[PDB]
Amino acid sequence: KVFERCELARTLKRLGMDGYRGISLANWMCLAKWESGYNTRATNYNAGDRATDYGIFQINSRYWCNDGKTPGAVNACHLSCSALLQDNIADAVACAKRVVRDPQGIRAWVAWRNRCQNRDVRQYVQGCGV
Repeated sequence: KVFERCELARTLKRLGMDGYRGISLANWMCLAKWESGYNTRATNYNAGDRATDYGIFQINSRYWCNDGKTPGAVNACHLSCSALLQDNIADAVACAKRVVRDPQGIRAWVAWRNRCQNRDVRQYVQGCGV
């Protein structure tokens, strides 16, 4: 499913993402935007290392979910990567919360550093009523 901006904002808010581990809703919106464009079925295989990024948050199959074909994969979220491809993002959000519970936090995603860090990310939640 490809979420409309405000629809996603309200959904994430309801799932307890706003201010989770100090991460504001607008940063999460900036992350999903640049990682997948609010698309839940987005997948990206990295031929150089054999791991694939799944879903709206492009969560990695090496550390977070298990797809069975990634070498030395730890399944920290204890989920099948398939779960991060559903239209219902409840599992993707619970896994994303797991990821940021690590010391790096939201910095775990390079795209966040490139396009969200130190920027005016207000635009991502404007007019959504969250």
